[PDB]
Amino acid sequence: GRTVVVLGGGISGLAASYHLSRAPCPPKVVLVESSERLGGWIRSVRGPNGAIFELGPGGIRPAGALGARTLLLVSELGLDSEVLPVRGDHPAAQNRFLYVGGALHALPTGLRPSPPFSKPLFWAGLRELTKPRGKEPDETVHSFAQRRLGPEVASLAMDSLCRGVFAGNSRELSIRSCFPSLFQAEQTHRSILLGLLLGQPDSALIRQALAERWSQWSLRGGLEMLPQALETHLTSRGVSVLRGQPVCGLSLQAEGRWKVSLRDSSLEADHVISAIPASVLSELLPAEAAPLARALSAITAVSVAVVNLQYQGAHLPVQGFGHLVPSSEDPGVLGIVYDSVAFPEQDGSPPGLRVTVMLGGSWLQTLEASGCVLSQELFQQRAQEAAATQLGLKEMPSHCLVHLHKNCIPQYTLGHWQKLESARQFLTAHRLPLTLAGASYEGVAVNDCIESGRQAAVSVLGTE
Ligand SMILES: Cc1cc2nc3c(=O)[nH]c(=O)nc-3n(C[C@H](O)[C@H](O)[C@H](O)COP(=O)(O)OP(=O)(O)OC[C@H]3O[C@@H](n4cnc5c(N)ncnc54)[C@H](O)[C@@H]3O)c2cc1C
Ligand SMILES: O=C(O)c1cc(Oc2ccc(C(F)(F)F)cc2Cl)ccc1[N+](=O)[O-]
Repeated sequence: GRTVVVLGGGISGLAASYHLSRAPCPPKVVLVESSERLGGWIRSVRGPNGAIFELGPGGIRPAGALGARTLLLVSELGLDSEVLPVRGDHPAAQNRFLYVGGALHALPTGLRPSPPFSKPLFWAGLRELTKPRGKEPDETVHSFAQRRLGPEVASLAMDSLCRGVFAGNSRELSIRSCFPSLFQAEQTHRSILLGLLLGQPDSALIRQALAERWSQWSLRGGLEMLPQALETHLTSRGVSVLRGQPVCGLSLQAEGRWKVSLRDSSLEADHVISAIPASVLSELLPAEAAPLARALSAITAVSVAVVNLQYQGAHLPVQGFGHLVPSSEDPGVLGIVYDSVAFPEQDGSPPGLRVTVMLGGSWLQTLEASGCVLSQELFQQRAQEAAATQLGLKEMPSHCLVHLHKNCIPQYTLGHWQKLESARQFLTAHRLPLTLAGASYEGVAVNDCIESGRQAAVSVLGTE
């Protein structure tokens, strides 16, 4: 007798529906997805020769309690046979690079001046402990990193790191919202290094991932198998999924029920879990909820072009996960991922070398805001020049895939904590049967989006 609608069929929406429907005494769950497919940015292409090309995340890092919570989900979905781990005894696990000064340079692990840093990194760690503590509520990743680590580390490492995780600009991103652990470390223990030196579910898959030290894992038919398995389960349990059915409007009525408004249809939800972009939810809210909508509309997302390239009979200069490209090296190219190093099983046959070029940054930000045309060709040449320049691959790619993802990665810029705090004070102040979830709020990683989903699910079952 209690209906919960879930908006968005991304991984957050999917996870929420999954936990809701698995409760001992489950409400009626309806999943509402605006596109033809579930899975949101998690999407995979099974090319001609049998190779997988990832269009979003290519694999997932299992480390952390969240890492472990996702491997459990995977066990529960009986996907174990299908898992492709990358084990601690491989280069794809023990090697991330930087393209700096026309060369790839290896980032250290824990073991002498390493290019492109002039001095040993031991020295920055030093002044790190002795350094004061920022007294502001928030701070940009650049400001933070620069202050505690020095100009070199900030301009190269943190700059790249923000690009690799958020496809974003570290002079924009909040250190509080982007690296909450680094931020609490510093705040709590007056020092990043200390807070780290001053510090989990279980199952067979996890024990194995702990033992073999998996640095990441993916699925054999591609990551999309995850949302695929999830959807199969929802549908089994009799959860109701509506594709190609965008939500147009939300509004409350009597008895405090929600009227979800479809194109030419409607649903009454007792509760609503929003797992769609915050900027979208914003446009769906009744003027009753202006101050919340203002908060939501303040959360924006960058775009990303993904270009997959496959080269027949080519080889890389190095073996690693991939490399990052600092903004000072290239505004448009964020990094390249060597998918074959990690997942040779997905190379097809005849097997071919696969890399994935991530395009974005200010290059693409300004093109979006221009009269210019965002052609496939434009992204193709960029990607190819990058592989040719940065990887010495001057062969024509035997295969090529180009995808522009508009507004796909939420940017947690300065003041983000406040936006969240405001949305959350409005919601509770007025006791709205609405829960928030997904990448717009408390993390963009798939691991985060899932926990995001589970927490919204749990909190919704708490209410009844
Ligand atoms: C190329 C790239 C690489 C990435 N790599 C990694 C990585 O490897 N590791 C990692 O952890 N994370 C990675 N991510 C980030 C991560 O994939 C995303 O943050 C996460 O998948 C987003 O999930 P979500 O459910 O929060 O949002 P989304 O996946 O965007 O889902 C939201 C859904 O809501 C739907 N929707 C919108 N409006 C409506 C409406 N009105 N009615 C009904 N439905 C609606 C949309 O169609 C969409 O499907 C990557 C992202 C990108 C794109
Ligand atoms: O660490 C990374 O996240 C890393 C990401 C790379 O590719 C991306 C994947 C995803 C995104 C995303 F999701 F932010 F768009 C950006 C980039 Cl550059 C390439 C290399 C690395 N790395 O550590 O060597």
